[PDB]
Amino acid sequence: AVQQRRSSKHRRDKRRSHDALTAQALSVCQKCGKKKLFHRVCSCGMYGDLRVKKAY
Amino acid sequence: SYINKPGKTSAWRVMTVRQQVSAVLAYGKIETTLKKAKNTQKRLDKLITLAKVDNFNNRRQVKKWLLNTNLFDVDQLMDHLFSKVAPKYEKTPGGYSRVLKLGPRRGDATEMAILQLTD
Amino acid sequence: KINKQALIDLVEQKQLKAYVPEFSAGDEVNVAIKLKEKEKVRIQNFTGTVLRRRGKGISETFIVRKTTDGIPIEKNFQIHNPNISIELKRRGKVRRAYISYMRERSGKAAKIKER
Amino acid sequence: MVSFMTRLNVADNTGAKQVGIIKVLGSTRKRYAFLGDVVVVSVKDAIPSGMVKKGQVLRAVIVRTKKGQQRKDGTHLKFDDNACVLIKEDKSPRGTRIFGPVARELRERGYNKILSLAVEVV
Amino acid sequence: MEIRGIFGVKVGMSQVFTTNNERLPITVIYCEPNQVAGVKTEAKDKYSATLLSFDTVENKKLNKPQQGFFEKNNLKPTKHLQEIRNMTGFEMGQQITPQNLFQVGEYVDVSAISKGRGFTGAIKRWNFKIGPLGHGAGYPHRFQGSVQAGRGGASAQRVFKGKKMSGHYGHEKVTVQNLRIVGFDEANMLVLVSGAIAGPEGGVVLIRTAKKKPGVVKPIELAVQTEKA
RNA sequence: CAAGGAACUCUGCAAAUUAACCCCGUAAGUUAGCGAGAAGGGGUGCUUAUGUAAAAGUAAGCCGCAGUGAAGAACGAGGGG
RNA sequence: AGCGAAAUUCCUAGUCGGGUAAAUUCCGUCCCGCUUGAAUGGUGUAACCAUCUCUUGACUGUCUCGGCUAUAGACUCGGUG
RNA sequence: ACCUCGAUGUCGACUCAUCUCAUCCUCGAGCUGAAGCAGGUUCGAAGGGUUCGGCUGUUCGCCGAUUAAAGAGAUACGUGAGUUGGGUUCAAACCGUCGUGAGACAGGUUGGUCCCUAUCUAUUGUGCCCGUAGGAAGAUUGAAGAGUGUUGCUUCUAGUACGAGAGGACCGAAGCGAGGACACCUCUUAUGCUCCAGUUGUAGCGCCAGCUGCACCGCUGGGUAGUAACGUGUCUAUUAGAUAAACGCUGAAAGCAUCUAAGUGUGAAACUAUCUCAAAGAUUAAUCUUCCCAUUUCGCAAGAAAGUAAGAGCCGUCAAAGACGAUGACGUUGAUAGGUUACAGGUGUAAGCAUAGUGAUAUGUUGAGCUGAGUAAUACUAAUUGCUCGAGGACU
Repeated sequence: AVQQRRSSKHRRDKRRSHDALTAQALSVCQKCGKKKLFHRVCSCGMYGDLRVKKAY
Repeated sequence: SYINKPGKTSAWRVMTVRQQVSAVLAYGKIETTLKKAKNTQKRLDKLITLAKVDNFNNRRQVKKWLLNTNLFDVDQLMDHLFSKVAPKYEKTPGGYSRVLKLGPRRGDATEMAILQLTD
Repeated sequence: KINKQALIDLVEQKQLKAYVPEFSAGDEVNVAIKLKEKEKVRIQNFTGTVLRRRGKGISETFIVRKTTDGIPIEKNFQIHNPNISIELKRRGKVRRAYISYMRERSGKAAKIKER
Repeated sequence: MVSFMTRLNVADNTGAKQVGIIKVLGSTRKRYAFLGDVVVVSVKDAIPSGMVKKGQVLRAVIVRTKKGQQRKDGTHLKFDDNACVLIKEDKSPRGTRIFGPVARELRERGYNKILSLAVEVV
Repeated sequence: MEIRGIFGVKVGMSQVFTTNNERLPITVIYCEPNQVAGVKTEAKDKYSATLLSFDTVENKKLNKPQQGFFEKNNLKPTKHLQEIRNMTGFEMGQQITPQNLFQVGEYVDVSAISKGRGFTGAIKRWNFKIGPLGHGAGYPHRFQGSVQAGRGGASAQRVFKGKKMSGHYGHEKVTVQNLRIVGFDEANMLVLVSGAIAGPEGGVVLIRTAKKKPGVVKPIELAVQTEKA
């Protein structure tokens, strides 16, 4: 249960190709003027109308 | 398993649950995992809904949920709670609280959720 | 869609002994046992104590013991079961709702008829 | 679900007490026995007042099973004990003093010598 | 053919006692009188088949293509739309009761996708034997044993295509056949069957007419509880 | 892990049965020190009263399905070499 | 002498018996023992054995026969790597 | 001794096996020194099947037991990056031997340390990028496949035939199996680590009480949701087509006859279909139909701004799904999960209270309490108030 050769860069990156990625959630923030990822708190301490969190 | 980690097990979880429910009593606010915040919240709602018969058996049982704190005790939290908190919540059909989605950890980049509730 | 599961009981309503004599899973009962080898319902009674008893409907079941010829007779029946006529005769007593001990215990140990 | 190298009583007086399967005859990998099944069995327990020596091998049918077996009707028939009785190559048993009333899910498979040799069948 | 089919929901499993004083396997299945959606001749779309519309719902709770054609054919919007070949004699948009498709004691076959078991072992997928414990087997005490296919450039040195190997277990459409129909309640849109039936509660299960004993319609009365007072 | 019970094997390795106390008892051999926890068994909780300074222990009552109430304790027996 | 098919007997799956439903191993017997063989002593020896090894009581997931609960992973994240 | 010694795991065991049929048995047939019965002989004939227990590393061997059989060969005496290691194969000790002796002994006596992290390929399951040629939506289809395609018994049939006498049919019917396999939990198990109960003492909880840890989760026993078989159901049919052997018919040669030559058939567990699944990336890209869709105006003509409305995605509430992917549900226009409720359900009368006993408890309060998961309702909380893509048929 071992490797025999080393590889060539292109096939490495091909394995890595459909090892692709995906992005963040996204919503808007106007209770404090940002754009948070969807279904979270915003940058400001608020998760919608009220500051559900402290300043920092 | 090589005499290393036992990790997470139901007794550890339930001990943490009892401790942090005692905590939120002391505070009314916890910054935990949702997977744990909501999980606690079911038993929390149970206790809330059941706390308001306000009897000595209620005392003897809610005894089974607390310890010594930096802030409160059994005798202090229990009493204050019984005195003032319950009826303002006696009229709604469950869902007493909110777990709300903060940002994730720094220590592990894991999604911290805040468990709280306001009258 | 609308899954109610009351329908279970709604259809069970057609084979249900309406009187369902109560007892304990340690209660001494008897039953008239229909005997139709190919003919002529007779009655062999298999008295004895109920051993276990679970109730949820037609899947109500229970066990009864006898001890004859140094031979223990342990037969499970369905509580709701046609050709089964039930009589509770003398009530036993145990504060545990599933036990096994008397299947292997000697005499002179009968519990009191429940006062 | 009764198979080889499982010893049980000799539930019929012939002069033996204990007996173990040596083979469950007939169907290959049937590998089980149930009430009404006849198999060949070696006796290791015998008295001189009977007619058998320990080590003989003959054919017996299991009448009782600590595991029990379900009635056709559904009354979940069971026993506390696994008993077997020896027959002489036919539904005539080799033992005759009936120790407890014998099973009833065998009658159709014959054995009615025994089912008659008892004031009741259980 | 005359393939009588029906869509139900696995809404109970119990036991019942019948004539000849014998226990009957009981599978409770919720089945409303459904409505075919489309019928095609062996010459219309080149095969004689019928798709049926079932689980009738509100209009705007489904794709607008699907609801659009529901109203294009002007039939009841049923979230489910499933076809079977061999039968087209069911007039366009025919809300139908199955007491006409099925009688109370005959045989049918019951297609129901089974328990989705997730990934499986072969000892339960292909249902093999577990290893022994003594004499040393180590951690590999539960393995495929010999799977050598070829040694040397003249045996095989490869692996069998199509080979039985574990994977996601259960959870594909399968049928249980020769199960007797037991009884109906169109008032409750419900039915009883015998058997031991693949699939969970809540799912819709298809039932065709039996492939072995459809010409076998045989009742033995359900014995009610005898003594009552 | 129900149900057996070693069928496994080259083979009971494993694995389990065993264990504490009080008390009973133990074969043959044997060279007479043993064997011998040989073999093989019973009681065991509490309330009372009694036991004495302490208790082994007694009797009565009580209670359980059951009381080294969980920790922790030898598993035999024979054969030959 | 002795013991003898043996920790050492080709024949040999010698013999007889036990053991064994049924036993190329075993125990006891019988001995033309290929070269057994009395100071590498013979031939036994009570005990005893992390000694061999036979039978055999409990005991058993060793087994049939397959499987359930809890976690350690493995699996996911994120890092380190 | 070819060819690897700058290195080829080779015996047996177990497993997976599989494969050739010169087939044991299960299908048929043919012929008989084939009364029946039981045979023999010969073939078609691999669909499937063909056991266990003891003796020895050891299959082979023997045995004891049979059953439709316990078939024979083949794969590095297949099969250790599949497992042991029993032994012949470690040094180690000894015995019969031999050597003069150390030593050697297909002579024995006692045992003596199995590395792997998968690069690929194969192959399983399956996710995605793109295709399938306006977009979105379903429905298909079946190129090409896969399987299952085993059997015994009870009863009649019928002591009937046959034979003679015993004995004992041919054929078919029905059942019952075994096994063996897909499934299911009502049973029944076992599990059911946040259901419940007794529950020891020790450290806790100012004291009784009443509960906690800790000890397997202390022990013990139940037990819901569920899990899982040892549980139960189904399944083993039936059919057509092609037929093998085989039997034909007509009818030759060879005035005949001759199943062949032409003509016409019949005939096997084997074959094709009948059953199931799965399938059009089947680039073979197929098909049916559904919805949507055309907002002045640039380009070797597409849109320079209206970019779906058809839908899809992301986010989430999630579960039957689930390694994850993903499949599914739906997201406030919401019942998705939870909570709230009511019940189920089982643990099986709670605490506390008063009575009694001296108390170990009983008493009645009490089917009481309780209830991880069920059921079914309640917008009470969270399922976001969002963003992203997503229209103009270019061309036959």
